[PDB]
Amino acid sequence: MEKSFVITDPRLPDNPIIFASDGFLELTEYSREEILGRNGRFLQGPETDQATVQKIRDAIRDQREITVQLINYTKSGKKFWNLLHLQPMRDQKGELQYFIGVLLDGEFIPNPLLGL
Ligand SMILES: Cc1cc2nc3c(=O)[nH]c(=O)nc-3n(C[C@H](O)[C@H](O)[C@H](O)COP(=O)(O)O)c2cc1C
Ligand SMILES: [Cl-]
Ligand SMILES: [Co+2]
Ligand SMILES: [Mg+2]
Repeated sequence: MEKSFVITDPRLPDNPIIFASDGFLELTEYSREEILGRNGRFLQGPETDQATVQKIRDAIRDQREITVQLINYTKSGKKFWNLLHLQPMRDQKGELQYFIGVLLDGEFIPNPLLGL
């Protein structure tokens, strides 16, 4: 694929990544073998706003779509702003099946306005 995204399986413990796009490998510098089976939180680090992490936790609990902008880190420790779009995916039976997270790299909203 082209875009940077991961798919998780919420029917398995702690919502592991079951698919990572080529774009996600390139953006994050991790190999597919380093990503499969782990939770999306591994990209976080010291500067990640815990208030934003709570917003994500609530959206996944409530199975609601959300977009947030938060600091994430590549494998080599480079900070990037991640505009992260999380969408629940339901099957034809109305049952949660996946989450997809699409990442866009950039400080789209300036930190001084994000922090207000
Ligand atoms: C499909 C999906 C993709 C995610 N991608 C990211 C990501 O790129 N960066 C990130 O910081 N968190 C990401 N997360 C969020 C974490 O996995 C986690 O839900 C969040 O940190 C809140 O839960 P926690 O407080 O248990 O860590 C993703 C979550 C899901 C479901
Ligand atoms: Cl999660
Ligand atoms: Co591109
Ligand atoms: Mg945490």
